[PDB]
Order: sequence, then structure tokens, then C-alpha cells
Amino acid sequence: GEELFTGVVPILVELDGDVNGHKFSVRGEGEGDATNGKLTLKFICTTGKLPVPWPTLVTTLVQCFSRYPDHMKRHDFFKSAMPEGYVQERTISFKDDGTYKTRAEVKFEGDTLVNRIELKGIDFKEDGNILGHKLEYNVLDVFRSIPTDYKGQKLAEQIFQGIILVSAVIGFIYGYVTEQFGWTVYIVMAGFAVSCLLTLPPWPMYRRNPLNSHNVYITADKQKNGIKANFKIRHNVEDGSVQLADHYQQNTPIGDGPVLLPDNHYLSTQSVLSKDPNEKRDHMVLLEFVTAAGIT
Repeated sequence: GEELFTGVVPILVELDGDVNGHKFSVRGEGEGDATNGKLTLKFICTTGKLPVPWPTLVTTLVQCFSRYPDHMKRHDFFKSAMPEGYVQERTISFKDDGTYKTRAEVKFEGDTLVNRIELKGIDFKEDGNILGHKLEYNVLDVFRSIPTDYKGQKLAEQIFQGIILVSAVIGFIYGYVTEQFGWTVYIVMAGFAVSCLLTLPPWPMYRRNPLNSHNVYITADKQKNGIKANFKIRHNVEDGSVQLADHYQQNTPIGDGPVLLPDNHYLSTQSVLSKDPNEKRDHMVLLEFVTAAGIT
């Protein structure tokens, strides 16, 4: 399956959607390059105007084009299910608003990677951000704090010094206000033991990467022979607020053959949304970069 993504691969995306009773269809064409993790597509609403903001559709509209580094190749489930493909299902909850429920089949049809989606939207608010078209034209990953030795480990033994000396000074006054200074020596050694227990172990440092969001968290699902994943998308509202959408994902291979069930890892993605100046139909031009990471 991975050998199918060795060069540039053409892409077709077809979506049929119904949100709060508003029927609409989307068709997209472009190309993907899994070697560099790059995507270019132009999407068209084949039913006139789109009843939802284009950014709400971006995560639905082919993670077999993520760039997996060479040391994670045996964890690339998406390419390993090809050509017969996989079924991707999602629940996307927009906070204080409705929910998308999606089912998609991603497969090869000839030489073309095809993504066919059915989308249902329920319980949205006519005045809300989605149906009110108050979202701004961008899609942003929510950055995830991930285990990362580090400078600013000065804090570790600054804290060590803190306890080991406040033990001294607060213990010193204790030892003097009672009659025994054997107390003040036990207290400082006790402060040493507590300091050693607290700041000697290698606690994982939880930092957000400045450049790589690590938003999509993929884990294996051995009972359905597939994967599961979750992430959050940030949408900027015209009033200056943000709108969050919680994604839950399950993928199951269509074929009978072996697939690569991965260990836990992350996907980082970057979406560029633009327009075509010569296009009079409702449309979205999309440029995407996706990279895998997360495990010497």
C-alpha cells in the first residue's frame, strides 16, 4: 500500500451533506504527495451556496497523505489499508452548537485516491456561529502538550534549594523556640529527604511545541483492526471569540488483508484556505501539510 504513494497521486473528494435539513453537495479535485506530506485541492459546492462555513468542512473533506518519518513507517495504518481502503467515521461537536456525524470511504478508484463522504448535521442553532456564517476563513490546530531534559531545569533544583533551606530556617526557629536543637537537625535532614524524593525523579516535562501542534492523537483499536483518534479544531469568530470543535475518529479497513496497527503517535497539520479569483461558484482552495511524530 505504501508503494502506491511513491509519487504524486490525484485526489477526488465527493461529499453529500444535510445539516438541519439543508441539503448540499461538495466535489473536490487535486493531488497529494505523501513523501512530503502535501495536499492541494479545489472544492466546489455543486448545489449552489454552501449552508455552512467552508472551514467547518475541512477536516471531513485523506490522512494516507500524512508524511510519516522513516522510523515510523511501520505505524502508518492509512497507507497500509490501501488500495481497498478504510472507513472513516467521526463525531464533531461544535461547542454550544450542533454536531456533525460523518461516515466516509477512502479508497483507490483506478489511479485516483477517492474520499466519498456522507455528513449529517443535527441540533445546530440558526443564530449560531455555524448556520449564522460567523466563522472566519481559517482552520487552526489546537496545540497539545506532549512529553519532551531542558533548560529551566534550574527551577527543579531552585525548588530543591527552596525546600532544603526553608526546612533550615523554619526548622532553625523551631529548634530554638523549643529547648532541643536535635529537632532542628532532624528537620533539615527531613527536608533533604523530601527534596530528594520530589526533585530527583525524572518527571516528564509537558510543553507545547511552538511549531508543531501534535493535535491528532492516534491509537490502535485492535478489536476493530483499525485506529481511533481525537483532536480539537479552533475556529475564529467575527466577534473576536473562538469556536471549538471536538473530533472523535474511528477507522476500519475495508480489505481482508493485514494492516499496520500503530502505537500511539501524533499528527501535525497546517491548512491554508484561499480563493480562486476566476471562480464564480462557491468554492474553497485548500493547501495542507501533515506530518507524523511521537516515536531511540
